[PDB]
Amino acid sequence: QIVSEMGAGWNLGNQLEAAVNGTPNETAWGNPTVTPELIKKVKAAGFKSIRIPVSYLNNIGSAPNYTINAAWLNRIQQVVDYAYNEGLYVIINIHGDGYNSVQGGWLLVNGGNQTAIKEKYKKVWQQIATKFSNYNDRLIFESMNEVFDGNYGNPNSAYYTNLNAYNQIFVDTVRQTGGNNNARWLLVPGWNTNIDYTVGNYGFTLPTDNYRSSAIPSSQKRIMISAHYYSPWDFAGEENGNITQWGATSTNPAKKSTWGQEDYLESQFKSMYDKFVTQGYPVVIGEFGSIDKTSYDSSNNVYRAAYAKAVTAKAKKYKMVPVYWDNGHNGQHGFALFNRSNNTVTQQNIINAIMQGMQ
Ligand SMILES: OC[C@H]1O[C@@H](O[C@H]2[C@@H](OC[C@H]3O[C@@H](O[C@H]4[C@H](O)[C@@H](O)[C@H](O)O[C@@H]4CO)[C@H](O)[C@@H](O)[C@@H]3O[C@@H]3O[C@H](CO[C@H]4OC[C@@H](O)[C@H](O)[C@H]4O)[C@@H](O[C@@H]4O[C@H](CO)[C@@H](O)[C@H](O)[C@H]4O)[C@H](O)[C@H]3O)OC[C@@H](O)[C@@H]2O)[C@H](O)[C@@H](O)[C@H]1O
Repeated sequence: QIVSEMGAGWNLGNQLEAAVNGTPNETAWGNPTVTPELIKKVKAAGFKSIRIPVSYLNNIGSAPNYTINAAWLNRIQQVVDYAYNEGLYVIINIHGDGYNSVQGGWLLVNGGNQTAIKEKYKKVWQQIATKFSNYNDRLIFESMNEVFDGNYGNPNSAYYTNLNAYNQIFVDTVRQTGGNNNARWLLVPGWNTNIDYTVGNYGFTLPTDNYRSSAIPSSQKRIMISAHYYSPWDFAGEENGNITQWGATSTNPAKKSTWGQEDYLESQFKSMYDKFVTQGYPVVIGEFGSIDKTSYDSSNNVYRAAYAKAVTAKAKKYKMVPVYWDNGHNGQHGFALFNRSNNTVTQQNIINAIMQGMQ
């Protein structure tokens, strides 16, 4: 399967998506410039795929051409090479651009100018796809990252239609730049990469792949579905010491998460299997992880490893690819498993839990 070959994934987080004042800058969010030795270390840890968040933002020139700074494409291509030349699977996306909350963000489903958004998106993907056209199947394009209106409840149907439109433009645009783009795996999310809003009857539609092999048609899918998983937020993302433990081995009610335990995890990943995996769409859990709370509770890393084990093992069970969110921050509320400055492992137990989960 594509899924077994991809094994477990690691995110090169807070690098090529990092941006200040709208301008992408891989050193702007506390990490050093990426070097090939980092990617060699991650591979050595057991990871077989790397996900590479990339932001474009002000590196995109004006209309009507929306030309991407040559030096930026050349940088992205160097970083992708670090992974690709190591025999890994590599995912590149459009990351910061899709966020209302990121300065310079423009790929907004709540935008009034959709015809303008879609034209910029098409032209941007055209250039990225042209740049990467000779790379093989180990290079995956991910259409966008977490795309929504900034609101956490029920998705607006008209807005979901916009998101669906971007997925479709992405697919057809990439296919039309031709081999190896005509054949390569393309990864697409639903609403806010949220499982419930992606599997439920909220508006998600699968993109057609009509421009692929148009003269010798179809019909085997070269599309994957994205979702991210950080539930329960109280344990995995809330930046305070209220909730520091998780799962069946925790027996401390004052500190244990109040939802999203093992039962919930099962039913969530079960729904992605039922809706997509069984239909021939691989599924990539493109981000998962829990923030460092050892500054509040000296037992927290036990539960960070337990959480990562459970998440990885459940994905393995349902034939989806688990990809760890590492933002390089070793510290309070950090996600890092490596020190990128000294190229050393900082969370061996969590890496161990991932590899155990992948068995
Ligand atoms: O214009 C950018 C804009 O971003 C706004 O927030 C949006 C932005 O969040 C960035 C964060 O992403 C997290 O990963 C997420 C991932 O992208 C998603 O795909 C995933 O699904 O969710 C993930 C989890 O949330 C990532 O983990 C965060 O780390 C990142 O936050 C940024 O962190 C950096 C680095 O800070 C840390 O390391 C260095 C330490 O010094 C620091 O104390 C640590 O916390 C921040 O960079 C720092 O910026 C400060 C102040 O500006 C500078 O002084 C300093 O030089 C620099 O290191 C950065 O500010 C912070 O945002 O994208 C995702 C979207 O959800 C968010 O809404 C912010 O609200 C804006 O202020 C602005 O930064």
